[PDB]
Amino acid sequence: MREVISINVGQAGCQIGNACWELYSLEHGIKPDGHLEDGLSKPKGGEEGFSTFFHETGYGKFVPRAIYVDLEPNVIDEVRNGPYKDLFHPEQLISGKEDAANNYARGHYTVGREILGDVLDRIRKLADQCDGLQGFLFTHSLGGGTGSGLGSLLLEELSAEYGKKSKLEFAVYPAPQVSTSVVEPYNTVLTTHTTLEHADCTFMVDNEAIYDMCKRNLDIPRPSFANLNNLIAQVVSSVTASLRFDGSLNVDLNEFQTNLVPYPRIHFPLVSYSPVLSKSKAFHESNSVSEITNACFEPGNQMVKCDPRDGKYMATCLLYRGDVVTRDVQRAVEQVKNKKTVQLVDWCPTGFKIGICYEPPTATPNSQLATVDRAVCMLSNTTSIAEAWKRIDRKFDLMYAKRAFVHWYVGEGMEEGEFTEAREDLAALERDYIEVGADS
Amino acid sequence: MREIIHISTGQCGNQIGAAFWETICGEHGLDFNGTYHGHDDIQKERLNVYFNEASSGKWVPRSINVDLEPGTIDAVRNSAIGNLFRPDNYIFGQSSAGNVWAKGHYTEGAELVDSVMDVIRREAEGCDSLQGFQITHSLGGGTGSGMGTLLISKIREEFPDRMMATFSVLPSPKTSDTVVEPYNATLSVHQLVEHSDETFCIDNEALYDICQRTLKLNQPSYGDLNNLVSSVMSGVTTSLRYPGQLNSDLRKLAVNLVPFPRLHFFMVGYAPLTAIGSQSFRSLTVPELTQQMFDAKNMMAAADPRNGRYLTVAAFFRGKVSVKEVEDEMHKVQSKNSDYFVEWIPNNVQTAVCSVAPQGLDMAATFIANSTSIQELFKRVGDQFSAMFKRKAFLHWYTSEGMDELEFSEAESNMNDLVSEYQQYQE
Amino acid sequence: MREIIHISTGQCGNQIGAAFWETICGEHGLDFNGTYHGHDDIQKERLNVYFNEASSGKWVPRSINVDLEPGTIDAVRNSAIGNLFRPDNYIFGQSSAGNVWAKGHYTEGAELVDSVMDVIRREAEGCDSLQGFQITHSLGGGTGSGMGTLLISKIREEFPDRMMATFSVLPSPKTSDTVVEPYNATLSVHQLVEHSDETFCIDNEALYDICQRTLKLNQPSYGDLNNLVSSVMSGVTTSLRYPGQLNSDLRKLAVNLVPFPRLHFFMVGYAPLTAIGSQSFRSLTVPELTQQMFDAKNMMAAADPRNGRYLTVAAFFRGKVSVKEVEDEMHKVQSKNSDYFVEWIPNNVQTAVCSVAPQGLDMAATFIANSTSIQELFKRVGDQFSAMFKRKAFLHWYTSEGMDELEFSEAESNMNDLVSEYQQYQE
Repeated sequence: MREVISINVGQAGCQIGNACWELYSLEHGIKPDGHLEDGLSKPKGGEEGFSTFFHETGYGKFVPRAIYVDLEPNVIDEVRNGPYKDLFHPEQLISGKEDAANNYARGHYTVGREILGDVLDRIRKLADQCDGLQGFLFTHSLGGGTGSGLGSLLLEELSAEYGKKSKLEFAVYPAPQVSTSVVEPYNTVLTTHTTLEHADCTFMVDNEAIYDMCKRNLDIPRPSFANLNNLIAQVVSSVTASLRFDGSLNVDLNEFQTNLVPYPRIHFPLVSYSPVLSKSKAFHESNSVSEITNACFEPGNQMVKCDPRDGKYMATCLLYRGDVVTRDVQRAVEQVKNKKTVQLVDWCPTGFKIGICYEPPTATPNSQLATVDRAVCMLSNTTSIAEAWKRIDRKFDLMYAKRAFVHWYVGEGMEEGEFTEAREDLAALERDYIEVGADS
Repeated sequence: MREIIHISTGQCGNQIGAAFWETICGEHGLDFNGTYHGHDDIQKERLNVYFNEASSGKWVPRSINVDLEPGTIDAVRNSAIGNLFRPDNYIFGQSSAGNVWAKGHYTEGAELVDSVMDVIRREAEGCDSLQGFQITHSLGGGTGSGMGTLLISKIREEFPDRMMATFSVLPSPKTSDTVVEPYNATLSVHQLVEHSDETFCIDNEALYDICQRTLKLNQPSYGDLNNLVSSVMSGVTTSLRYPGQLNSDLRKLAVNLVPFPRLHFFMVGYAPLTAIGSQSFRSLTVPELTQQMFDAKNMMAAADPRNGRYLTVAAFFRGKVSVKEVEDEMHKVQSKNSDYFVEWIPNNVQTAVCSVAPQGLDMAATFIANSTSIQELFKRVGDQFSAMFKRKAFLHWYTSEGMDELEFSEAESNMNDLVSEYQQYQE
Repeated sequence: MREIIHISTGQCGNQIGAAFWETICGEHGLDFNGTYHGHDDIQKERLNVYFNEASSGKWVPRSINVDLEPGTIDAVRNSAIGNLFRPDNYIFGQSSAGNVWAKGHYTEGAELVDSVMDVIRREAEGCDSLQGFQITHSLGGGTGSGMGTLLISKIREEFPDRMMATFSVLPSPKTSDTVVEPYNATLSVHQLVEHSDETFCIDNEALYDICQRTLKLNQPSYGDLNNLVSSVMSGVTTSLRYPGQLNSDLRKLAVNLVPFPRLHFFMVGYAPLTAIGSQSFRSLTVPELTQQMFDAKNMMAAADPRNGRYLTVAAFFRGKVSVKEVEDEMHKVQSKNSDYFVEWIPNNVQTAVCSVAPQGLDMAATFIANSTSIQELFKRVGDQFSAMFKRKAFLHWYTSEGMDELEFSEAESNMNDLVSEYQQYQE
């Protein structure tokens, strides 16, 4: 039950997962080649990992159980050029013969489920090899309709298959100002329709706010996609650190699910991580975790185009890694009580879900952020995403009424009722988030 | 009935029991390898009470450690006196209940309850003079507050005559971390009021305050707090174990420390709480300890003597102390605090004296109290619970767990009834 | 009548007898070359009982090992104490019976039964004080289940007065690679119930469970199971061989252990079954041995005291044990399990005490019982036979061999009659 299976869907999904396995093997001191290197060395074994994500073979080789699914042959060639393909199994990676469409009209259609059946039995075969499961992990992007399509469909298939394990879906949200592909408004609304069907936990991240942090905090002139994948690899390693390493307050993955979702339906909590500063600035500043908590509450450390100060505050998750001072977190919760900036509704106030990790944080040398011995992760629910979806819903309603792309959609196998149901679902989630916000 | 069984569970109760065993073996004298080192005969009696004599003069501490983590048992094994342990004495499960009382004692606790119950039954078959069960866990953590509650309920259903000494750590209001922490605490105590008969109020914020005012520690760590509570437990168990002028039993506390069987919460305090390095200036006398006991800064509940109304009190002492001194101190504190001391007793007094000297101190003192202040914490946790479940906040997961809101309302009503009983008896 | 003959057959009984001789030599003291090493006279007595005094003080064990494979005799020769053996003591044939009891005791056994009977007749002529015959085989394999059954029938027809104690390994219900295994087992027992006088229930699944719970073995290995059954056999034979407070004969077991002559099965258990490494924590006492014996986890039948009804029991001990302690334990277990203990006995007790200390242990214990679970196992194997031969699967082999469905139904009716005798006598 302790094992965790991760899925990599779409071009950005494989790039995020590759950085995830890169930082993973880097923390435990494992080379990307294999055998080993080295260990299973103090304490790279028990407590797991690396045995939850890195399955140990008969010879001791720690193979990362990941499924790289993408209908683009270029992405399959990219993940095969790296040494992690040698670490991976040829049956773990699923090669894409041809891209369905550009990019979601056919990815979520019958052409998508033709390959999903092959991946489904591969998951069943993988489940027969390694028993036990803690939660389903997903990595994809909303800009790539194939990643969001195959990821949402596979999420629904395993939900109807088991339905007992948690579902952690990482979805990359494009910026509301730039439109890398005009089909994205249709995909994001139809993706919210798939989440209304089945969704346990979805993480919304905006590339615009992340690139703004590299320009301001990391002092990067041109933030690349590799720095974004490394940052996501950092925020996901700190979240799973409660299961990997030891800590005074070990938080279960299902505990994150039963201490985050209040209402009969809410699936989209926001994530924030700190500190994210430059190398020279990290050598010049030696603040404690109290200042990191105060800076993590700011919208700058949110990595998303949403302001937690504007939206009302709900009970959040505050994870710590490294040397944690009980007085500092007591002083941290003392200052936020004295802040009284965000709307403290009568239900949350005594809530900042604490996760303590004795392992110090570790950052990749490629990332401009220096390796710090202390980190704070704030994962909160904020009504700002309802405003962001409303803008996306307004753009989607304008394009849908313009019928410039609906003709191609009904030719691919879509219907007018399907897009309206996704619109009615998205409008219901925004109304629900507003209703649960106005109850203060 | 001199033998006492010790139960350890939860993410904090494991270290609490480890520190308890450390303080016990430091009090009577014993090596971590089981070699007898005490002198001369009473230490063998304490070992027969709390330990088991294995082959080649070995001694194994009679403790039942259970938790949903192998890291916990590994860490308590890495302790000084933590190495030798019978594989049947400790049974740990997988993987986690996740700070939830319902899931803690419904799914993660129901799978390992049979094993630990068989273990405790075999121990009772091997322990003839068992009298009470020392429960050490944290009411803040839902996993511990569920597992220990389930174990206490099963022991009460199995051994209703045996005493239940619970040293659970109450959640702190300053800790604004998990809204499910005080809610799990109140759900667990709603059953512990009927499953347990002796509970001691221990607040984490109280421990932080007492280590920041006396020890002057920059970072309040569980180590020194567990050391303090283990010294308190060692004192209150050597009040009967170690020879003295008068020995106090758990049954003696059940028939003297509490007037009505509904009340089971007792506020504890220890002395002397001397500052680090100021031991040369401190003169161990009776008036200073008496003044320290009736102050809110030395209590670990932590209650204010000016706010609540004293329903009953008790003060136990270890070391060379005179009965006339403590009698005069009690008379003075009754003449000066007649408003706090309730009038229907009319004079509350329960003193035990141990002639033996405490470990490392010339004289030590413990204080137990029952006032009208625990109802204030009950009101606080009830208001937190009510304001936390008006939006179904973090609650639909609990509904899928199987619990209903009617049980929660009944728990709140029982807590309000207990508060009204503590207001009878008004403040 | 102190001398006992040993017969070994089957794919597992060969190693069982090898381990039996190994443990006998390890108990009394002897080299594999026949050199006497015991001290002083009781060891020579055991040697005259079990081994043969050859020239130059050589000692060769009186064992009749037979199997349809030269690899078996080669392996028991390459074993530690397996080098010297008279070529007449062992006779092996070719080639195989195809895991079929009928073929094994009709063709593969009929060609060597004359030779093995001549050998056993010469051995009985040379051995004046022979009392019992210890058979070691596995009821699972058809070849061994046929060979041992034929040998037991022939020895019963030749010397009906000599006792017949069999340690046949019962098949496991989990193993389903060959559906003919339990069917051959029940066809063998249908004749063994009349050809033998005492049989001991030994299940492969029970052995796997006990070794995985005590020794914590990953893969089921026959070595430790054979060593355990060897220790059991050594204990039950030294109950008479080695001096003690009272010696129990095979005739004594026959006239004190079974109420009616139709019953011949006995469920066995051994103690202490201590975990690996916990020997320092374990203290060899009488209550723990009694608990292990009356618990189902230490039984090798394997039976459940809560399910079956105790008809009769017996407990033998080796080492420094107290008669008053064992009497108190028997009284307590009778008062606590009077529901299992049947009322027409009314108090079943049969205790033998050996003053000598066990090899490597301060005290050891064996337990024999007759509950109502053997009839449940009979029902299970009969239902297996019925559900496997309703479809007439692999029945052409037996129709070509020559066995009859009327004979199968007669065997099933005899098993049902035994079940009624064990339910007479309700559960």
